[PDB]
This record gives sequence, structure tokens and C-alpha cells, in this order.
Amino acid sequence: YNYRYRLFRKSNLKPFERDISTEIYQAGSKPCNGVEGFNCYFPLQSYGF
Amino acid sequence: IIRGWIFGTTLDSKTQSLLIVNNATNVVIKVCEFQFCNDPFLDVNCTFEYVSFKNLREFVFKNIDGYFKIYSKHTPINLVRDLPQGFSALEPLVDLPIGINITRFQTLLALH
Ligand SMILES: *[C@@H]1O[C@H](CO)[C@@H](O[C@@H]2O[C@H](CO)[C@@H](O)[C@H](O)[C@H]2NC(C)=O)[C@H](O)[C@H]1NC(C)=O
Ligand SMILES: *[C@@H]1O[C@H](CO)[C@@H](O)[C@H](O)[C@H]1NC(C)=O
Ligand SMILES: *[C@@H]1O[C@H](CO)[C@@H](O)[C@H](O)[C@H]1NC(C)=O
Repeated sequence: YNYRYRLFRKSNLKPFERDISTEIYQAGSKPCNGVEGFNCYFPLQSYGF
Repeated sequence: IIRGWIFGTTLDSKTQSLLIVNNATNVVIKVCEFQFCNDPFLDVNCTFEYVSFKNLREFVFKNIDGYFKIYSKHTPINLVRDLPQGFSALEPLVDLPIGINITRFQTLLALH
């Protein structure tokens, strides 16, 4: 699980753009304020290698 | 007394942010992910780092495909108040592969 892929919401990369966490770019409509339930936490995962 | 610039989106610098600093001996450049100050300082955690009035210094900044290009010119001048009436063309300094989103910026000056 040390190998990761980032997101699935609104804005998407320019060529050779890199993207990093600092605020929760959440996974739906509502603000989360650190919640990880519905609409919430980063859309960030790991591979089951 | 003017010495550099900060660029990025949030400018909290936890979020990645380009920093450019002249320190008279060198130009120093970084993309840092360390929380910067509320107000910049020049009293008399980064993914990339690099090191190199009667006058006017000019710079053009543009960011394309994660390449941050810089062009410049230096000249003498005889009016301090307004930009010079004549024609001159800036030449490329550097073409930096920094890979970051930019929408906001600020300038850095030396302090007593
Ligand atoms: C680059 O940074 C800007 C912020 O300065 C991002 O633009 C905002 O994106 C949100 C959605 O994530 C929109 O609701 C805002 O309206 C946008 N604001 C502006 C000023 O455009 C931009 O999305 C970032 N680039 C990428 C590819 O994520
Ligand atoms: C300028 O920065 C470099 C390291 O980036 C350092 O070696 C040098 O001594 C600095 N000069 C001054 C005057 O601070
Ligand atoms: C420090 O920078 C590295 C990448 O250069 C990053 O993985 C780490 O999350 C950063 N630390 C902080 C406090 O943001």
C-alpha cells in the first residue's frame, strides 16, 4: 500500500503539473473540516499490489 | 534593498510555492512546502532547490507546462518616476522545470 494515486473531483492537471495535500480537496459536494464520511476525505487511495 | 519574489496559489507555503532570493553573492531558488511567515523577512522543507535610482532592472515571468521561464534586462536610466520612453528587448535567464500551479505573487525587501 506504499504506492498511491491522488484524486477524482473537479480541477485536473496541466502537462507536468504536480499536486500535493495541505487542505482536504474532498470527494463530493459538502465541505468536510477533517470529516472522512460522505462527500469527504481526499479521493486518495493505494494500490493492492 | 529589493531582492526577490514569492509565487504560488495560497502562499501559505505548506502548499508548494516558488521562492526567488538574491543575496548579493548569489540568486537562490526553491519550491517549498514549509509554512512561510505571515509577512516576509530579510533582516540586515522543499521538493526542489537551486543556486546561481540611476538604474533599472526588468524581468518577465511566465509559467508554461510547469516550466517557469524568466527573461531580463539591466540598464541605466535618467527618470526615476516613470518607465523609459525608448525600446529594448529582454533576454532569457532560465527555464526552470518546477511543475507548479501559480496564480498569486509578492516581492521581498531588506529590513533595518
Ligand atoms: C490552480 O490554483 C487555482 C487557485 O488559485 C485553482 O482554481 C480554483 O479551483 C476551484 C476548484 O478546485 C474553483 O472552484 C475556483 O473557482 C478556482 N479559482 C480560480 C481563481 O480559478 C485551480 O483549480 C488550480 N489548478 C488545478 C489544475 O488544480
Ligand atoms: C547566499 O546564499 C548562499 C547559499 O544559497 C550562501 O553560500 C552565501 O554565503 C549567501 N550570501 C549571503 C551574502 O548571504
Ligand atoms: C516536506 O516536503 C516533502 C516533499 O519535498 C513532502 O513530502 C512533505 O509532506 C513536506 N512536509 C510538510 C510539513 O508539508
